[PDB]
Amino acid sequence: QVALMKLYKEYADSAFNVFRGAGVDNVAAFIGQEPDTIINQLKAYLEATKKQKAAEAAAAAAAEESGEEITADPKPHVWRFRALGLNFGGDSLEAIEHDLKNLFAFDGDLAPGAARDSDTSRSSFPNGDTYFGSYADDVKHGPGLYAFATGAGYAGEYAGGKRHGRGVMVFPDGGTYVGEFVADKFEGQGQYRYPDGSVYTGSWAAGQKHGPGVYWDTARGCLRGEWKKGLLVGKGTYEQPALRFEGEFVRGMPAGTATYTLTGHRTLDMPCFAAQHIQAEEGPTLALPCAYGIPPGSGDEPQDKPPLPAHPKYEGLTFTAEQLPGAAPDTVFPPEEGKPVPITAVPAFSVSTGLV
Amino acid sequence: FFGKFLGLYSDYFVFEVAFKPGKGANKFTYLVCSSLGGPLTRLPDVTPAQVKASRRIKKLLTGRLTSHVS
Amino acid sequence: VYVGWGVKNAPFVPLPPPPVAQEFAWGEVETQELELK
Repeated sequence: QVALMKLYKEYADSAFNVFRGAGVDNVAAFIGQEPDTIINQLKAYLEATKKQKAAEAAAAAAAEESGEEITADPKPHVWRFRALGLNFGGDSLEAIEHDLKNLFAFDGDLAPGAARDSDTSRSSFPNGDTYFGSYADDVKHGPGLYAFATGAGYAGEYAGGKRHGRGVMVFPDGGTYVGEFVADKFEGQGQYRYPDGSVYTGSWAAGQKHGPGVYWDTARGCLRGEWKKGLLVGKGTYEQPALRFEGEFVRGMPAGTATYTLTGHRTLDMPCFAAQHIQAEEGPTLALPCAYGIPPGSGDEPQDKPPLPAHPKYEGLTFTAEQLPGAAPDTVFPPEEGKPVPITAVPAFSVSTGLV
Repeated sequence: FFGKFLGLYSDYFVFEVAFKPGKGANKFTYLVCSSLGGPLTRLPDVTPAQVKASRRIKKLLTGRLTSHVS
Repeated sequence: VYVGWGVKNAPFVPLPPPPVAQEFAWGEVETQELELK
């Protein structure tokens, strides 16, 4: 005792339209193309979302300044008809309250039974997000594509209704991720590119850095180590052309024993003071044991006490060195533990070449 | 006469002149020489960026002006 | 007058490695879903 015929709007800013912008066959070829291409497409989507938001705000303000209204849909769209005929044993509309919603929302291969399943389907949500991809057993599964209302996007694999497996993601701040997901968060190998230009290539767990990774920062220096719950903890090395710092880290802050290895680059071409150094096959590198220090109460793990040393001032951070330095093997930059370099404008340092 | 700065390969005698951008900390101009009576060299004007950036390091001068710093 | 090396007389703390950037908040980027049977 039911019938079926449906008409709807399909806005130009939705996952399906983002898909059609690519000259590929299916979703399995969309998420299969080069990652940087997917990044470009999702960034284009983000820019489109921002432009639409700005235009809507401006038009609303302008129409309100005259004291007048709009009473129209401010978003570009197209109308469509869905050729669907379904029968529902439920007598009143409320008895089909579930399946009705699917009709209003799912827009894929439906059925009077449960377990929405389709190799290609385009669903929409009450917040404005839109999904285009494969379904399996009432939830998202397989290759998919997601467009958030805020302009964030995702083109990877799904499982259990959440991101799972290989994936590429772009966030509204401009930060991107290419790697592996587990249950809607980062997990395993992943490369994240931050809005500042710093790249973290490493291991994640529960959506934060965890395990060994390499972090190239805006200052063009690579920080290695082993993060744990987001913060670099334990033995960590930091590198710059003629510098290397190997030391303990407590909640990302250095604290404890360390070793500074520095080369004298300023005077590599000025004449030497001793004729022993002129022909010696060892460079002018030093090495100093040292230690950093943190207020006592801090350094614990939250669940008063003095605060940690913040970035600009590092108030409370102390440094003690009271031994002599000693000779050391010459350093090179960048360290091969960091290649391939994921940013640009990184110099190259040695002793037979100096700074380049 | 401002003073003398000791370097590794040479030194800096520093004179502060007034010349008959031009205020704040650039009111004066500074000429340096390696030896008294040698050819002088005018130092550039100071910018708050490089003041703030030198306030974070601690270096010995090399006595050569066209040398890197950090 | 000033005669010297140019070095200040203060406790010197070398600059730590610069901060690491955080990521976007997950509470505002999360997959939605339709109702279950």
